[PDB]
Amino acid sequence: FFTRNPSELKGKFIHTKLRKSSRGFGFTVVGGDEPDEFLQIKSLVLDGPAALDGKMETGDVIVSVNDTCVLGHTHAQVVKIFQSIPIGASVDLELCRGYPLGSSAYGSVKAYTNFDAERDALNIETAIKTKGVDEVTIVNILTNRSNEQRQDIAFAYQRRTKKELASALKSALSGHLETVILGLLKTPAQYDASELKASMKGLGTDEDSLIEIICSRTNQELQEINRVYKEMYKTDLEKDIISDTSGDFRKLMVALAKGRRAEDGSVIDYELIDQDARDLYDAGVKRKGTDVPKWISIMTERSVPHLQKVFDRYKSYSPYDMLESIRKEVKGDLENAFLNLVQCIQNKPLYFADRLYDSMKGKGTRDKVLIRIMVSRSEVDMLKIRSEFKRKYGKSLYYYIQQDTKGDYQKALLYLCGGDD
Ligand SMILES: [Ca+2]
Ligand SMILES: [Ca+2]
Ligand SMILES: [Ca+2]
Ligand SMILES: [Ca+2]
Ligand SMILES: [Ca+2]
Repeated sequence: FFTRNPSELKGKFIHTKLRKSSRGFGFTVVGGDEPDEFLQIKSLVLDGPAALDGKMETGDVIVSVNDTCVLGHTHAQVVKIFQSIPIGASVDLELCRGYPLGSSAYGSVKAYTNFDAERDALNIETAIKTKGVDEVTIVNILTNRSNEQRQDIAFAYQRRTKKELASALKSALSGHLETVILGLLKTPAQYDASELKASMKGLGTDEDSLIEIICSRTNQELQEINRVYKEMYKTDLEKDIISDTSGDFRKLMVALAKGRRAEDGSVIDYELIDQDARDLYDAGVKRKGTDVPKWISIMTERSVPHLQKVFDRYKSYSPYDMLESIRKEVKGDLENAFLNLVQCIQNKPLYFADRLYDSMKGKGTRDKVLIRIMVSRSEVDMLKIRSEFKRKYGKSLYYYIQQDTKGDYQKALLYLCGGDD
């Protein structure tokens, strides 16, 4: 939720007067790198003038600066205002509290307010070394902390025990719960890199997990994954993909994995929307055979909002929509990859909602899929996933998880889910 009107903000307003000392006002701001996005306080230097006042907290939307509304201004416009203020002069800030964090706006797992990594690390150490292992405690803590907070916890645990938290939980847990907790302990890029590597272990590759991750991750996420993957495994992700795929499926996975998709522009390119749509039709349903490189080129290179509009314009040219045309034109891992891809383009939360439903709908559970989605999307779009799940399937994601999993494993997944619908 965003609004550049002070008359449409619902939270409480806070007026504050700050004098810029030698180390700045003493706070970090986040947001504003988008068209419509707020500007919220990230951290406060506990020895700076911002924390001295004590009336500014993390998550406060900056409504105005020096009698000028900064709601809707970019990140560089309001940073230049505070930096132009010399040392010793005053600034006036009207803030707004009641909004989350912008980044984790649609996640189910939020940063824990009264966070204390040392107290958490001790409590996890005490749970581990309790006779029979206190898994409930380990679960209650790690699933109600942000990934950032789980990194501080593992650092404090390592400082206290001289042992790695991940090693200790490995030896204390087992089964699906172990998979969940260890997954949560990795950073988003670390987790995705290790899931990618596992999908390519052995001679046979897990094309479903490879497709799910490569097709759903953004440019920014794929950039970091490529970086951390070479760090962890001493090889480029691209090479491992080249080694474990072939044909047009390899072409599509390599192109997507680069994370070089064009960024969403400011202008809608209507001529290109129509031309791209025409090109997708001519390359497939219109003709005998398929020009797959043309599909690959358009679907990996255009920005997502652009491709959403070409898929709608594509319906003007083809009697089948993009998904139907994929099933008609192409088969195998290539068909699966294209289907996963344009689902992620069209409605990514619905894509994950359907993947979750498929993992539980029948006999047993595809736990690797369920666990990976619950872990990797809990701080991204889990609230949207739950809204699409409930709308389409008529019962909550929570309800399905509860039916399909049991034990502390279930409790961990339910916490990552964040509640019923
Ligand atoms: Ca136990
Ligand atoms: Ca074990
Ligand atoms: Ca393999
Ligand atoms: Ca055909
Ligand atoms: Ca089931």
